[PDB]
Amino acid sequence: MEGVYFNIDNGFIEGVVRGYRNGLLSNNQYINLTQCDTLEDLKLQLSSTDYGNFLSSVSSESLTTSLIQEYASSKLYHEFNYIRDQSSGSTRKFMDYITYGYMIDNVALMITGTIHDRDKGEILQRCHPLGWFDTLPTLSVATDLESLYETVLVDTPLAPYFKNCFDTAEELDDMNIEIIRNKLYKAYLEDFYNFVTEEIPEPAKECMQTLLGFEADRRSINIALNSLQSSDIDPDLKSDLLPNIGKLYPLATFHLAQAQDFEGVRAALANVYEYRGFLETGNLEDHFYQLEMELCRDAFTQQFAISTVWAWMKSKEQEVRNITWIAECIAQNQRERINNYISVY
Amino acid sequence: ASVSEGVLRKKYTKFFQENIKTHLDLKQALLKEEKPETALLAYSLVSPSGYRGEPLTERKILEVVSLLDEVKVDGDTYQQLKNTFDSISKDPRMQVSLENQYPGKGVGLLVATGRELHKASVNGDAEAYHHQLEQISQLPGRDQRLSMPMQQTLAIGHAMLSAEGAVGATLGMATGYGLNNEVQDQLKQGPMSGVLPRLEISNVKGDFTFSMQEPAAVRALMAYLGPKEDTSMSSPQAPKEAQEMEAARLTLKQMLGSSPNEHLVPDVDSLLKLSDEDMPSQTESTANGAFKKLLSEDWDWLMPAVRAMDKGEAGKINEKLTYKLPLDAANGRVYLDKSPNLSDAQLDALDKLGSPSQLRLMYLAEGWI
Amino acid sequence: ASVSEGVLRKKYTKFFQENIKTHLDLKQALLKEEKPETALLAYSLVSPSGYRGEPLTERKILEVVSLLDEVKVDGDTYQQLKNTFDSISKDPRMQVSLENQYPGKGVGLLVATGRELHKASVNGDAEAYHHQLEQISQLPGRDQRLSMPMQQTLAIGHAMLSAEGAVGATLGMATGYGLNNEVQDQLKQGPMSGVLPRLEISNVKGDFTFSMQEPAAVRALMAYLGPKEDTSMSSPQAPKEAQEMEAARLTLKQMLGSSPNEHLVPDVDSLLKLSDEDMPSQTESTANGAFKKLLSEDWDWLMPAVRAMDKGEAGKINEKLTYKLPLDAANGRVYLDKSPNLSDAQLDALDKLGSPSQLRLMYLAEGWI
Repeated sequence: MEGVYFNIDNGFIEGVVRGYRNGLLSNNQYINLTQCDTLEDLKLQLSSTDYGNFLSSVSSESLTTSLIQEYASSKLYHEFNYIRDQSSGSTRKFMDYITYGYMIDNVALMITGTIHDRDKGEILQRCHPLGWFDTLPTLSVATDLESLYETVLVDTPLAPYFKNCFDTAEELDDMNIEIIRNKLYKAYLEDFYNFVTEEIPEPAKECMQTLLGFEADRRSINIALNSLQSSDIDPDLKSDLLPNIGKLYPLATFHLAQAQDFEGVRAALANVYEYRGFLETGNLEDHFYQLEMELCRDAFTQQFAISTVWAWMKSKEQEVRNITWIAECIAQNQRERINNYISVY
Repeated sequence: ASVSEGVLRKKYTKFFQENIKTHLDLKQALLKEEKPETALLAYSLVSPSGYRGEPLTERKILEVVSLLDEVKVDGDTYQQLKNTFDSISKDPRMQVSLENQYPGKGVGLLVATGRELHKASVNGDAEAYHHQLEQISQLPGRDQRLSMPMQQTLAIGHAMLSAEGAVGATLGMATGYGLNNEVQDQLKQGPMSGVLPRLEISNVKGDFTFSMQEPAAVRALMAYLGPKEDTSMSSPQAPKEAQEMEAARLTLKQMLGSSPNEHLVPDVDSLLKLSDEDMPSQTESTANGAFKKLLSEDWDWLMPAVRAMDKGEAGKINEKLTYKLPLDAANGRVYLDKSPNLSDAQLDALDKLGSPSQLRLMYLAEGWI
Repeated sequence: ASVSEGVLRKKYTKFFQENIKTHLDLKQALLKEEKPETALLAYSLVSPSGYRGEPLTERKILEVVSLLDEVKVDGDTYQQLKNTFDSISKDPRMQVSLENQYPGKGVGLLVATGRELHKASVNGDAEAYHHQLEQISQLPGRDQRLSMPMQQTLAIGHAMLSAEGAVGATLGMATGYGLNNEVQDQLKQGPMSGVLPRLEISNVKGDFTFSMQEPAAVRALMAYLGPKEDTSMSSPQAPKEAQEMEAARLTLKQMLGSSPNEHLVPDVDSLLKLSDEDMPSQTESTANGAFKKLLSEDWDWLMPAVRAMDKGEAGKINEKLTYKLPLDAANGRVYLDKSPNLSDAQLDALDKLGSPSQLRLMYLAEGWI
């Protein structure tokens, strides 16, 4: 069974990630964060959690929402780098595959900032330090997508993902880069799905398959809801952006590819059972965040599985997003919508 | 724009709470308000058959067809249907249509299995032909009061005959019931057909009463609405009995969408040919082969082709129906397309029909064209 | 800019609806309008051969070459071709060209298979040499009325000889038909050649008529347009019969693009050498080796090199044709480039030819240079 040969390499990693998991904030702790008046009260209230002595040795007057999200993200990133250093074999590969999806976002961000003639150092910060890949600041030269690819991208692990991206052969603007990036992330999700299907053991295999299914479905609905802006897009030129994985591909990405208005997307999602609860109500992004957190919560019930790393990563990112939203509502005196955090624990 | 049903059995649950088991002494319980003349109209569905020849006189579905006979808001469209039925029930021509659909009112295992796999596949196609036909009468220009429940009745009737085909093919293959009542209880879930009047028949052979939510009385009503009017029976030369049963006949034939020029004689028989003088006139014969092409190339092409034809745009059918599907080849995804290859000869014949009548499309879904 | 064909058999379908099987009594049916003198011109394609020596006189492709003889808009370019043909059909020099392409009008299994795999590969190359040659006459400065259907005929003729090579190699290897008619029916799909006049021949040996959509009559027409004019036959010293058949000869040789200085004698024989005085003069001999390099170094280099030479830019050929392809090496993708390594000696010889004549490129595609 699954508990037999797992611990030999991954028992220490699994125990440490469960110990990280036990420090996730519950509902009462978020309510205590909501009841803070100033920002120093928020610092003192966060000090009595797993975070504590993280804003020690900063200041009492240089405390800012941006500084709090920087340090709360850096703690996450150092913990992930520790767990990635303590692994080998298939787990090391799996965590590198977690890193590549942020590498794609850094590629798109650096190219987009290079188009608008911004500084190298401005784009080098706010550029998500986990997806680094050493030859990243060299993407600020030589605007043409080929003269990026034949020079620096072939030696990166993102090299097998540009097999579709060489159709247009001109200088780039803001819509071409997004078409490129969507093709990247499509090929990426299908590479990582076929990785999980063949090497990861079974109770982690099914959990990672359903989590990747939700990632593909969320990005399919986002591309279908963003592609009906002011352009003309062939359904043949749009169905190369929706991934061939998920519970809405065998036939429901077809009606997303052939859709003109918002009602076409509503009628496309009307037959998939988990969906069509989303478009007839308010903030459409919070439904994806809530369903992702419920799936990640369901991933913590399997014990001998390395789906725990992915589930804890996404849960801790949602936790940082919640603390940033609460800190914004405290610092700007906008307490009307402070209870819109997403807490499942 | 013409029909809106419901399934709320808790809004008017006082009519179904107590154990009302008598057709008599129910009109006082059906009043329930300060309205009297319009509460009798909803009672008129079961009242001529409320005493003569029935078992137990209140079956549990005979109240929901009488409770949801919603005449509370509108009392005009159902009254027009009630002025037309029982005015249609006077000629023998309706009665001889209600006697053709009725009686008087080893290697042998491979053969008997194939006779019932043919039964499960013909009725599985013809059920699907009414599902894409209840969204043609959803288009603007049609109507839904007579068109919807007439063909919702038939799609339930083909779902039961298709179920009896492969339940019988299973119990013959595994040998050489309770499954037919499990599927009969299943097809009564969800929606339910709109209420049409009762169509009572009184003649010298007795006093009969049919139901119009039976698939065999629907199938004989549309055979009556088929043929065109003649030189007699509508002229003022014969004021005898004709103009109240002929103008009632034409006001239903127009209510489907069929003009009185349209003939539409059925086809099914045990003979070789039909006749000589009632043949289709080669403009609709070329057009009926175009509709049969649209039924049997795709499951979704009949509705956007009728929608393209009501706008007078029936020459752009080859381009408004083309879409592309992927194909794994030896060189990758290729994204080829599927188009209805209507020839120019039968693309012209769809123009001379201005709009397909709903009666023509329902003979097509039954295999009568 | 010079040719635009179609395939609409439904626009003028009245000429092909009835079973018209007579060449006589067809000119009255071909009128069909208030135009008489221009409807006889489209009938002139089949009229001198409409009675003498033919089977059944109306084959099903002989009407579509006469229906789509579109003289309705323009009546000048086809008339100029009709004034030139049958004026070219007077000298024996055209007739002796139409007799060279015609007759009178174990280990032995490895050898016979290799004789027919050679046949399938020579005709598969030469068919590709006319596909990139019907997009050279698409460039500005050329013409398409005489150039396109002359070499669309040859590319169909090489596709059938290439099919007979490996169908015969299959049936000899699997032994030691209906497949040749399946590929003959397949190559008549899609587009079709433009209409050229009929080229009737009348002499003492009889009255013959060829077709010009046959690959053997095309192959003898370009052998006639090859050699230059002489001191005789165009001077006013000989007004006998020459100036109507020599100026008709030069107006087709110019219509390909060949100036009357250009000689272009063919090569194919059973001998060692050709002659002494008609040899190419070492400026085009160096240039013909450069074109053969462009045919056999890539499938796409002959068209952008002629396009670069009409602009007078035939020294930048080494740089305007270079492109890069990837290569999996032991160090990764490397993206090396492929360039036509034209030497400076044969890059100069492409300058002294101002523009390649279309007649020169069609001898090259047949292996006659």
